[PDB]
Amino acid sequence: GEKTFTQRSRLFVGNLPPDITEEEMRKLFEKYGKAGEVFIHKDKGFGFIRLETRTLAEIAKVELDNMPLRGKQLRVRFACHSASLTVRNLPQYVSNELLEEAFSVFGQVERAVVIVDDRGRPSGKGIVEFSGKPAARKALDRCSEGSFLLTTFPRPVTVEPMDQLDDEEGLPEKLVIKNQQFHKEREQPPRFAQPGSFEYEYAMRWKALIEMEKQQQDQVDRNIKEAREKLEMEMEAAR
Amino acid sequence: DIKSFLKPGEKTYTQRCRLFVGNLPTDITEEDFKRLFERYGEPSEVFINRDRGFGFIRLESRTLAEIAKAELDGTILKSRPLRIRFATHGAALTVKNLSPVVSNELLEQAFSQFGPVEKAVVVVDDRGRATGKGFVEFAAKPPARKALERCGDGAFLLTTTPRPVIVEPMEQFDDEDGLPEKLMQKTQQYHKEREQPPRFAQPGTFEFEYASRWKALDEMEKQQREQVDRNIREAKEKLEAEMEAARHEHQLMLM
Repeated sequence: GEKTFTQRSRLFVGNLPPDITEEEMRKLFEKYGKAGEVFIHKDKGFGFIRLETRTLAEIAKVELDNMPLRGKQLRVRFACHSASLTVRNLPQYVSNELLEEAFSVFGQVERAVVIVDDRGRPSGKGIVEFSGKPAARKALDRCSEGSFLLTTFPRPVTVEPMDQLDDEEGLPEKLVIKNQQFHKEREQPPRFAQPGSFEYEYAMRWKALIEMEKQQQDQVDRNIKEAREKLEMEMEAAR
Repeated sequence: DIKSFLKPGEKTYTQRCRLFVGNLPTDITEEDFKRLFERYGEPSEVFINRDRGFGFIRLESRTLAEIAKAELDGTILKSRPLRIRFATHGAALTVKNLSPVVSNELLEQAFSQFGPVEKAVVVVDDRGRATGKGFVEFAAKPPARKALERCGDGAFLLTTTPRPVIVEPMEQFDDEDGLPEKLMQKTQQYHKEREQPPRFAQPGTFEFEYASRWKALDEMEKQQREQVDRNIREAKEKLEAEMEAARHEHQLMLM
Protein backbone atom coordinates (compact mmCIF):
# COMPACT_ATOMS: atom_id res chain seq x y z
CA GLY A 1 0.00 0.00 0.00
CA GLU A 2 0.82 3.72 -0.40
CA LYS A 3 1.97 5.91 2.56
CA THR A 4 -1.16 7.17 4.39
CA PHE A 5 -2.04 10.58 6.00
CA THR A 6 0.42 12.41 3.62
CA GLN A 7 -0.01 16.07 2.60
CA ARG A 8 -1.79 14.73 -0.55
CA SER A 9 -4.82 13.73 1.65
CA ARG A 10 -4.74 17.02 3.70
CA LEU A 11 -7.78 19.29 3.34
CA PHE A 12 -8.25 23.00 4.15
CA VAL A 13 -11.60 23.79 5.75
CA GLY A 14 -12.54 27.49 5.64
CA ASN A 15 -15.40 29.81 6.75
CA LEU A 16 -15.70 27.80 9.98
CA PRO A 17 -18.19 28.93 12.72
CA PRO A 18 -16.30 30.92 15.45
CA ASP A 19 -17.22 28.16 17.97
CA ILE A 20 -15.79 25.17 15.98
CA THR A 21 -13.97 22.43 17.98
CA GLU A 22 -11.46 19.70 16.90
CA GLU A 23 -14.13 17.08 17.82
CA GLU A 24 -16.72 18.88 15.62
CA MET A 25 -14.21 18.76 12.72
CA ARG A 26 -13.77 14.96 13.31
CA LYS A 27 -17.53 14.44 13.45
CA LEU A 28 -17.90 16.42 10.11
CA PHE A 29 -15.41 14.01 8.39
CA GLU A 30 -16.39 10.77 10.31
CA LYS A 31 -17.87 9.10 7.14
CA TYR A 32 -14.53 9.43 5.33
CA GLY A 33 -12.63 6.85 7.42
CA LYS A 34 -9.93 7.53 10.04
CA ALA A 35 -8.71 11.08 10.54
CA GLY A 36 -5.19 12.07 11.53
CA GLU A 37 -4.04 15.54 12.59
CA VAL A 38 -6.71 18.22 13.02
CA PHE A 39 -5.48 21.80 13.46
CA ILE A 40 -7.72 24.89 13.82
CA HIS A 41 -6.39 28.47 13.39
CA LYS A 42 -8.30 30.22 16.19
CA ASP A 43 -10.27 33.42 15.32
CA LYS A 44 -9.09 33.04 11.66
CA GLY A 45 -12.08 30.93 10.51
CA PHE A 46 -9.99 28.12 8.95
CA GLY A 47 -8.58 24.65 9.79
CA PHE A 48 -6.87 21.51 8.45
CA ILE A 49 -7.59 17.80 8.57
CA ARG A 50 -5.60 14.80 7.26
CA LEU A 51 -7.54 11.90 5.82
CA GLU A 52 -6.09 8.40 5.43
CA THR A 53 -6.01 8.16 1.61
CA ARG A 54 -6.12 10.42 -1.44
CA THR A 55 -9.44 8.71 -2.50
CA LEU A 56 -11.06 9.58 0.87
CA ALA A 57 -9.86 13.21 0.69
CA GLU A 58 -11.08 13.59 -2.96
CA ILE A 59 -14.57 12.28 -1.97
CA ALA A 60 -14.78 14.32 1.27
CA LYS A 61 -13.78 17.47 -0.64
CA VAL A 62 -16.51 17.16 -3.32
CA GLU A 63 -19.15 16.07 -0.80
CA LEU A 64 -18.40 18.61 2.00
CA ASP A 65 -17.42 21.73 0.00
CA ASN A 66 -20.18 24.45 0.37
CA MET A 67 -21.86 22.52 3.19
CA PRO A 68 -23.96 24.89 5.39
CA LEU A 69 -22.70 24.93 9.03
CA ARG A 70 -24.38 27.28 11.58
CA GLY A 71 -25.00 30.09 9.06
CA LYS A 72 -21.68 29.55 7.32
CA GLN A 73 -21.12 27.99 3.91
CA LEU A 74 -18.00 25.83 4.48
CA ARG A 75 -15.14 25.83 1.96
CA VAL A 76 -13.36 22.45 1.70
CA ARG A 77 -10.29 22.33 -0.59
CA PHE A 78 -7.06 20.35 -0.90
CA ALA A 79 -4.64 22.13 1.39
CA CYS A 80 -1.81 24.14 -0.18
CA HIS A 81 1.53 22.47 0.65
CA SER A 82 2.86 25.14 3.08
CA ALA A 83 6.35 23.65 3.72
CA SER A 84 7.14 23.67 -0.07
CA LEU A 85 9.98 25.49 -1.74
CA THR A 86 11.04 26.32 -5.27
CA VAL A 87 14.74 25.79 -6.04
CA ARG A 88 16.21 27.75 -8.99
CA ASN A 89 19.57 27.64 -10.86
CA LEU A 90 19.88 23.86 -10.35
CA PRO A 91 23.14 22.61 -11.82
CA GLN A 92 23.43 19.70 -14.31
CA TYR A 93 23.22 16.06 -13.03
CA VAL A 94 20.73 16.86 -10.23
CA SER A 95 18.30 13.91 -9.91
CA ASN A 96 15.13 13.94 -7.79
CA GLU A 97 17.00 11.72 -5.24
CA LEU A 98 20.02 14.06 -5.08
CA LEU A 99 17.64 16.98 -4.51
CA GLU A 100 15.98 15.00 -1.68
CA GLU A 101 19.39 14.05 -0.20
CA ALA A 102 20.61 17.70 -0.44
CA PHE A 103 17.61 19.19 1.34
CA SER A 104 17.36 16.33 3.88
CA VAL A 105 20.09 18.21 5.86
CA PHE A 106 17.43 20.82 6.92
CA GLY A 107 14.83 18.28 8.04
CA GLN A 108 12.40 15.61 6.87
CA VAL A 109 11.78 15.82 3.11
CA GLU A 110 8.39 14.36 2.08
CA ARG A 111 9.28 14.75 -1.64
CA ALA A 112 11.63 16.47 -4.12
CA VAL A 113 11.36 16.73 -7.89
CA VAL A 114 13.55 18.16 -10.64
CA ILE A 115 11.10 19.85 -13.07
CA VAL A 116 11.40 18.79 -16.70
CA ASP A 117 9.99 20.68 -19.72
CA ASP A 118 7.37 19.29 -22.23
CA ARG A 119 10.29 17.37 -23.97
CA GLY A 120 11.87 15.91 -20.77
CA ARG A 121 14.78 18.41 -20.65
CA PRO A 122 15.58 19.76 -17.12
CA SER A 123 14.15 23.30 -16.56
CA GLY A 124 16.80 24.29 -13.98
CA LYS A 125 14.00 24.45 -11.42
CA GLY A 126 12.99 22.00 -8.74
CA ILE A 127 10.44 21.51 -5.95
CA VAL A 128 11.27 20.56 -2.36
CA GLU A 129 8.34 19.61 -0.05
CA PHE A 130 9.16 19.28 3.69
CA SER A 131 6.96 17.52 6.33
CA GLY A 132 6.92 20.68 8.50
CA LYS A 133 7.34 24.49 8.24
CA PRO A 134 10.42 24.79 10.65
CA ALA A 135 12.52 22.62 8.26
CA ALA A 136 11.44 24.75 5.24
CA ARG A 137 12.27 28.01 7.15
CA LYS A 138 15.78 26.57 7.94
CA ALA A 139 16.44 25.78 4.23
CA LEU A 140 15.28 29.32 3.28
CA ASP A 141 17.44 31.07 5.94
CA ARG A 142 20.56 28.92 5.40
CA CYS A 143 20.44 29.00 1.54
CA SER A 144 20.11 32.84 1.52
CA GLU A 145 22.83 33.45 4.21
CA GLY A 146 25.21 30.74 2.90
CA SER A 147 26.15 29.34 -0.54
CA PHE A 148 24.36 25.93 -0.94
CA LEU A 149 26.05 23.87 -3.62
CA LEU A 150 24.36 20.68 -4.83
CA THR A 151 27.29 19.48 -7.03
CA THR A 152 31.01 20.22 -7.78
CA PHE A 153 30.14 23.41 -9.75
CA PRO A 154 30.43 26.31 -7.25
CA ARG A 155 27.17 28.03 -8.38
CA PRO A 156 24.75 28.16 -5.39
CA VAL A 157 21.05 27.42 -5.84
CA THR A 158 18.24 29.98 -5.07
CA VAL A 159 15.59 28.70 -2.66
CA GLU A 160 12.29 30.63 -2.47
CA PRO A 161 8.95 29.80 -0.82
CA MET A 162 6.53 28.17 -3.27
CA ASP A 163 4.23 30.78 -4.80
CA GLN A 164 0.77 29.76 -3.72
CA LEU A 165 -1.69 30.63 -6.46
CA ASP A 166 -5.30 29.46 -6.64
CA ASP A 167 -5.45 28.33 -10.29
CA GLU A 168 -8.31 25.90 -9.33
CA GLU A 169 -11.13 28.07 -7.96
CA GLY A 170 -9.72 31.41 -9.18
CA LEU A 171 -11.99 34.48 -9.18
CA PRO A 172 -15.72 33.52 -9.31
CA GLU A 173 -18.21 36.27 -10.33
CA LYS A 174 -19.83 36.13 -6.84
CA LEU A 175 -16.47 37.08 -5.17
CA VAL A 176 -15.54 40.05 -7.49
CA ILE A 177 -15.80 43.42 -5.62
CA LYS A 178 -19.06 45.00 -6.85
CA ASN A 179 -19.07 48.84 -7.08
CA GLN A 180 -19.76 51.63 -9.63
CA GLN A 181 -16.33 51.18 -11.35
CA PHE A 182 -17.06 47.45 -11.77
CA HIS A 183 -20.44 48.14 -13.51
CA LYS A 184 -18.79 50.91 -15.65
CA GLU A 185 -16.12 48.37 -16.73
CA ARG A 186 -18.73 45.71 -17.58
CA GLU A 187 -20.84 47.96 -19.83
CA GLN A 188 -18.74 47.12 -22.88
CA PRO A 189 -18.81 43.35 -23.63
CA PRO A 190 -15.83 41.12 -24.70
CA ARG A 191 -14.98 42.24 -28.28
CA PHE A 192 -12.15 42.98 -30.69
CA ALA A 193 -11.25 46.72 -30.81
CA GLN A 194 -12.10 47.97 -34.29
CA PRO A 195 -9.33 49.44 -36.49
CA GLY A 196 -9.87 53.20 -36.72
CA SER A 197 -11.36 53.65 -33.21
CA PHE A 198 -9.81 55.32 -30.14
CA GLU A 199 -10.00 51.96 -28.26
CA TYR A 200 -8.07 50.16 -31.06
CA GLU A 201 -5.30 52.84 -30.84
CA TYR A 202 -5.10 52.63 -27.01
CA ALA A 203 -5.12 48.79 -27.07
CA MET A 204 -2.48 48.68 -29.82
CA ARG A 205 -0.27 51.17 -27.86
CA TRP A 206 -0.84 48.89 -24.77
CA LYS A 207 0.34 45.86 -26.87
CA ALA A 208 3.46 47.86 -27.97
CA LEU A 209 4.34 48.56 -24.30
CA ILE A 210 3.93 44.80 -23.58
CA GLU A 211 6.24 44.09 -26.58
CA MET A 212 8.74 46.72 -25.20
CA GLU A 213 8.82 44.90 -21.77
CA LYS A 214 9.45 41.60 -23.62
CA GLN A 215 12.37 43.10 -25.67
CA GLN A 216 13.98 44.68 -22.57
CA GLN A 217 13.71 41.38 -20.58
CA ASP A 218 15.27 39.50 -23.54
CA GLN A 219 18.10 42.10 -23.42
CA VAL A 220 18.74 41.38 -19.70
CA ASP A 221 18.73 37.56 -20.58
CA ARG A 222 21.45 38.25 -23.22
CA ASN A 223 23.52 40.44 -20.83
CA ILE A 224 23.34 37.90 -17.97
CA LYS A 225 24.15 34.93 -20.28
CA GLU A 226 27.27 36.86 -21.43
CA ALA A 227 28.19 37.74 -17.80
CA ARG A 228 27.80 34.06 -16.76
CA GLU A 229 29.90 32.68 -19.67
CA LYS A 230 32.66 35.21 -18.75
CA LEU A 231 32.55 34.17 -14.99
CA GLU A 232 32.70 30.44 -15.95
CA MET A 233 35.86 31.22 -17.95
CA GLU A 234 37.54 33.26 -15.12
CA MET A 235 36.71 30.46 -12.59
CA GLU A 236 38.13 27.68 -14.86
CA ALA A 237 41.32 29.73 -15.59
CA ALA A 238 41.85 30.57 -11.85
CA ARG A 239 41.49 26.87 -10.71
CA ASP B 1 -24.77 3.10 -10.02
CA ILE B 2 -21.56 5.03 -9.28
CA LYS B 3 -21.40 8.67 -8.12
CA SER B 4 -20.11 11.18 -10.75
CA PHE B 5 -18.35 13.42 -8.18
CA LEU B 6 -18.93 16.34 -10.56
CA LYS B 7 -18.11 19.71 -8.96
CA PRO B 8 -20.54 22.72 -9.26
CA GLY B 9 -20.45 24.02 -12.87
CA GLU B 10 -18.01 21.32 -14.02
CA LYS B 11 -18.35 20.14 -17.65
CA THR B 12 -18.34 16.33 -18.15
CA TYR B 13 -15.72 14.19 -19.91
CA THR B 14 -13.30 17.09 -20.48
CA GLN B 15 -9.59 16.75 -21.33
CA ARG B 16 -8.99 17.30 -17.59
CA CYS B 17 -10.76 13.90 -17.10
CA ARG B 18 -8.42 12.10 -19.52
CA LEU B 19 -5.84 9.70 -18.32
CA PHE B 20 -2.76 8.37 -20.04
CA VAL B 21 -2.06 4.73 -19.03
CA GLY B 22 1.38 3.24 -19.79
CA ASN B 23 3.39 0.00 -19.25
CA LEU B 24 0.41 -2.23 -20.00
CA PRO B 25 0.96 -6.03 -20.74
CA THR B 26 1.10 -6.79 -24.55
CA ASP B 27 -1.68 -9.38 -23.91
CA ILE B 28 -3.97 -6.35 -22.97
CA THR B 29 -7.40 -6.48 -24.56
CA GLU B 30 -9.71 -3.43 -24.94
CA GLU B 31 -12.27 -5.27 -22.74
CA ASP B 32 -9.68 -5.92 -19.96
CA PHE B 33 -8.52 -2.25 -20.22
CA LYS B 34 -12.13 -1.08 -19.71
CA ARG B 35 -12.41 -3.60 -16.87
CA LEU B 36 -9.47 -2.01 -14.99
CA PHE B 37 -11.46 1.27 -14.77
CA GLU B 38 -15.02 -0.13 -14.35
CA ARG B 39 -15.27 1.21 -10.75
CA TYR B 40 -14.95 4.80 -12.05
CA GLY B 41 -18.15 4.77 -14.08
CA GLU B 42 -18.81 4.85 -17.84
CA PRO B 43 -15.82 6.14 -19.97
CA SER B 44 -16.43 8.35 -23.07
CA GLU B 45 -13.12 7.60 -24.81
CA VAL B 46 -11.24 4.33 -24.65
CA PHE B 47 -8.10 3.87 -26.72
CA ILE B 48 -5.55 1.13 -26.47
CA ASN B 49 -2.40 0.49 -28.50
CA ARG B 50 -1.83 -3.20 -27.61
CA ASP B 51 1.63 -3.55 -29.22
CA ARG B 52 2.90 -0.29 -27.69
CA GLY B 53 1.40 -1.06 -24.28
CA PHE B 54 -0.40 2.27 -23.70
CA GLY B 55 -3.89 3.71 -23.77
CA PHE B 56 -6.21 6.61 -22.94
CA ILE B 57 -9.43 6.67 -20.91
CA ARG B 58 -11.70 9.60 -20.20
CA LEU B 59 -13.82 9.62 -17.05
CA GLU B 60 -16.91 11.75 -16.28
CA SER B 61 -15.37 14.15 -13.79
CA ARG B 62 -11.97 15.43 -12.66
CA THR B 63 -12.58 13.76 -9.23
CA LEU B 64 -13.16 10.29 -10.70
CA ALA B 65 -10.00 10.67 -12.78
CA GLU B 66 -7.98 11.74 -9.62
CA ILE B 67 -9.41 8.71 -7.77
CA ALA B 68 -8.65 6.27 -10.61
CA LYS B 69 -5.08 7.66 -10.86
CA ALA B 70 -4.52 7.55 -7.03
CA GLU B 71 -5.84 3.97 -6.81
CA LEU B 72 -4.39 2.39 -9.99
CA ASP B 73 -1.04 4.11 -10.51
CA GLY B 74 1.69 1.51 -9.86
CA THR B 75 -0.73 -1.49 -9.81
CA ILE B 76 1.01 -4.71 -10.93
CA LEU B 77 -0.35 -6.21 -14.13
CA LYS B 78 1.44 -9.29 -15.52
CA SER B 79 4.65 -8.43 -13.49
CA ARG B 80 4.78 -4.73 -14.72
CA PRO B 81 3.77 -1.59 -12.71
CA LEU B 82 1.19 0.58 -14.53
CA ARG B 83 2.01 4.30 -15.13
CA ILE B 84 -1.13 6.48 -14.97
CA ARG B 85 -0.88 10.23 -15.52
CA PHE B 86 -3.27 12.94 -16.54
CA ALA B 87 -3.13 13.29 -20.37
CA THR B 88 -1.26 16.42 -21.58
CA HIS B 89 -3.97 19.02 -22.39
CA GLY B 90 -4.01 19.54 -26.13
CA ALA B 91 -5.89 22.88 -26.21
CA ALA B 92 -4.88 24.97 -23.18
CA LEU B 93 -3.89 28.63 -23.30
CA THR B 94 -2.44 31.04 -20.79
CA VAL B 95 -3.99 34.52 -20.67
CA LYS B 96 -2.17 37.60 -19.32
CA ASN B 97 -2.89 41.36 -18.80
CA LEU B 98 -6.36 40.69 -17.33
CA SER B 99 -8.26 43.59 -15.65
CA PRO B 100 -9.10 42.94 -11.91
CA VAL B 101 -12.86 43.00 -12.82
CA VAL B 102 -12.59 39.84 -14.98
CA SER B 103 -14.15 36.77 -13.29
CA ASN B 104 -13.84 33.09 -14.32
CA GLU B 105 -17.37 33.41 -15.90
CA LEU B 106 -16.56 36.53 -17.95
CA LEU B 107 -13.27 34.91 -19.22
CA GLU B 108 -15.25 31.79 -20.22
CA GLN B 109 -17.96 33.91 -21.92
CA ALA B 110 -15.31 35.94 -23.82
CA PHE B 111 -13.31 32.90 -25.01
CA SER B 112 -16.42 30.90 -26.02
CA GLN B 113 -16.57 33.27 -29.08
CA PHE B 114 -13.65 31.11 -30.44
CA GLY B 115 -15.31 27.74 -29.81
CA PRO B 116 -16.41 25.50 -26.90
CA VAL B 117 -14.53 26.14 -23.66
CA GLU B 118 -14.10 23.28 -21.14
CA LYS B 119 -12.84 25.64 -18.41
CA ALA B 120 -11.53 29.17 -17.87
CA VAL B 121 -9.93 30.41 -14.63
CA VAL B 122 -8.82 33.86 -13.44
CA VAL B 123 -5.75 33.09 -11.21
CA VAL B 124 -5.83 34.65 -7.71
CA ASP B 125 -2.97 34.92 -5.09
CA ASP B 126 -3.13 33.78 -1.37
CA ARG B 127 -4.97 37.07 -0.48
CA GLY B 128 -7.60 36.20 -3.16
CA ARG B 129 -6.65 39.17 -5.40
CA ALA B 130 -6.31 38.85 -9.22
CA THR B 131 -2.79 38.12 -10.51
CA GLY B 132 -3.72 39.38 -14.01
CA LYS B 133 -3.15 35.86 -15.32
CA GLY B 134 -5.54 33.08 -16.18
CA PHE B 135 -5.99 30.07 -18.39
CA VAL B 136 -8.47 28.88 -20.93
CA GLU B 137 -8.91 25.20 -21.87
CA PHE B 138 -10.89 24.39 -25.04
CA ALA B 139 -12.55 21.03 -25.88
CA ALA B 140 -10.51 20.92 -29.11
CA LYS B 141 -7.34 22.35 -30.76
CA PRO B 142 -8.92 24.38 -33.69
CA PRO B 143 -10.75 26.85 -31.29
CA ALA B 144 -7.49 27.24 -29.22
CA ARG B 145 -5.50 28.08 -32.43
CA LYS B 146 -8.27 30.54 -33.57
CA ALA B 147 -8.10 32.27 -30.11
CA LEU B 148 -4.29 32.32 -30.30
CA GLU B 149 -4.19 33.75 -33.90
CA ARG B 150 -7.07 36.27 -33.54
CA CYS B 151 -5.84 37.62 -30.10
CA GLY B 152 -2.31 38.01 -31.46
CA ASP B 153 -3.39 39.88 -34.64
CA GLY B 154 -6.20 42.01 -33.12
CA ALA B 155 -6.77 43.55 -29.67
CA PHE B 156 -9.22 41.40 -27.74
CA LEU B 157 -10.98 43.45 -24.99
CA LEU B 158 -12.87 42.06 -21.98
CA THR B 159 -13.88 45.38 -20.42
CA THR B 160 -14.69 49.07 -21.23
CA THR B 161 -10.98 50.01 -20.65
CA PRO B 162 -9.17 48.86 -23.84
CA ARG B 163 -6.70 46.64 -21.92
CA PRO B 164 -5.89 43.83 -24.43
CA VAL B 165 -5.65 40.18 -23.37
CA ILE B 166 -2.25 38.52 -24.05
CA VAL B 167 -2.83 34.90 -25.26
CA GLU B 168 -0.03 32.24 -25.38
CA PRO B 169 -0.03 28.35 -25.42
CA MET B 170 -0.06 26.99 -21.83
CA GLU B 171 3.43 25.91 -20.76
CA GLN B 172 3.48 22.25 -19.90
CA PHE B 173 6.00 20.88 -17.40
CA ASP B 174 6.33 17.60 -15.52
CA ASP B 175 6.63 18.18 -11.74
CA GLU B 176 5.68 14.55 -11.09
CA ASP B 177 8.24 12.11 -12.59
CA GLY B 178 11.13 14.59 -13.02
CA LEU B 179 14.65 13.19 -13.35
CA PRO B 180 15.06 9.77 -11.59
CA GLU B 181 18.63 8.84 -10.56
CA LYS B 182 18.27 5.32 -12.15
CA LEU B 183 17.82 6.83 -15.63
CA MET B 184 20.88 9.14 -15.35
CA GLN B 185 23.97 7.76 -17.22
CA LYS B 186 27.09 7.45 -15.02
CA THR B 187 29.43 9.26 -17.52
CA GLN B 188 32.73 10.87 -16.51
CA GLN B 189 31.14 14.38 -16.60
CA TYR B 190 28.34 13.06 -14.23
CA HIS B 191 31.11 11.75 -11.97
CA LYS B 192 33.12 14.98 -12.02
CA GLU B 193 29.93 16.96 -11.15
CA ARG B 194 28.64 14.45 -8.53
CA GLU B 195 32.07 14.01 -6.92
CA GLN B 196 31.44 16.68 -4.27
CA PRO B 197 28.30 16.16 -2.23
CA PRO B 198 25.63 18.79 -1.42
CA ARG B 199 27.24 21.26 0.99
CA PHE B 200 27.61 24.88 2.03
CA ALA B 201 30.73 26.48 0.42
CA GLN B 202 33.45 26.56 3.10
CA PRO B 203 34.75 30.09 4.01
CA GLY B 204 38.39 30.56 2.87
CA THR B 205 38.14 28.11 -0.06
CA PHE B 206 38.19 28.70 -3.84
CA GLU B 207 34.57 27.37 -3.85
CA PHE B 208 33.42 30.03 -1.42
CA GLU B 209 35.11 32.86 -3.41
CA TYR B 210 33.45 31.70 -6.59
CA ALA B 211 30.05 30.99 -5.06
CA SER B 212 30.10 34.66 -3.78
CA ARG B 213 30.72 35.80 -7.38
CA TRP B 214 27.71 33.74 -8.53
CA LYS B 215 25.61 35.36 -5.75
CA ALA B 216 26.79 38.76 -7.13
CA LEU B 217 25.72 37.77 -10.67
CA ASP B 218 22.24 36.67 -9.44
CA GLU B 219 21.91 40.01 -7.61
CA MET B 220 22.88 41.95 -10.86
CA GLU B 221 20.19 40.03 -12.81
CA LYS B 222 17.59 40.84 -10.08
CA GLN B 223 18.60 44.58 -10.24
CA GLN B 224 18.45 44.69 -14.04
CA ARG B 225 15.03 43.00 -14.26
CA GLU B 226 13.67 45.35 -11.54
CA GLN B 227 15.09 48.26 -13.54
CA VAL B 228 13.09 47.01 -16.64
CA ASP B 229 9.93 46.77 -14.37
CA ARG B 230 10.61 50.41 -13.36
CA ASN B 231 11.01 51.59 -17.04
CA ILE B 232 7.75 49.82 -17.86
CA ARG B 233 5.85 51.49 -14.93
CA GLU B 234 7.09 54.93 -16.10
CA ALA B 235 6.05 54.15 -19.72
CA LYS B 236 2.61 52.77 -18.58
CA GLU B 237 2.03 55.92 -16.43
CA LYS B 238 2.97 58.03 -19.50
CA LEU B 239 0.59 55.98 -21.74
CA GLU B 240 -2.29 56.33 -19.25
CA ALA B 241 -1.83 60.18 -19.13
CA GLU B 242 -1.53 60.43 -22.96
CA MET B 243 -4.69 58.33 -23.46
CA GLU B 244 -6.75 60.34 -20.93
CA ALA B 245 -5.72 63.50 -22.83
CA ALA B 246 -6.46 61.71 -26.19
CA ARG B 247 -9.89 60.53 -24.86
CA HIS B 248 -10.85 64.21 -24.10
CA GLU B 249 -9.55 65.22 -27.60
CA HIS B 250 -11.58 62.46 -29.35
CA GLN B 251 -14.76 63.41 -27.40
CA LEU B 252 -14.35 67.18 -27.97
CA MET B 253 -14.10 66.68 -31.83
CA LEU B 254 -17.72 65.37 -31.95
CA MET B 255 -20.78 67.60 -32.54
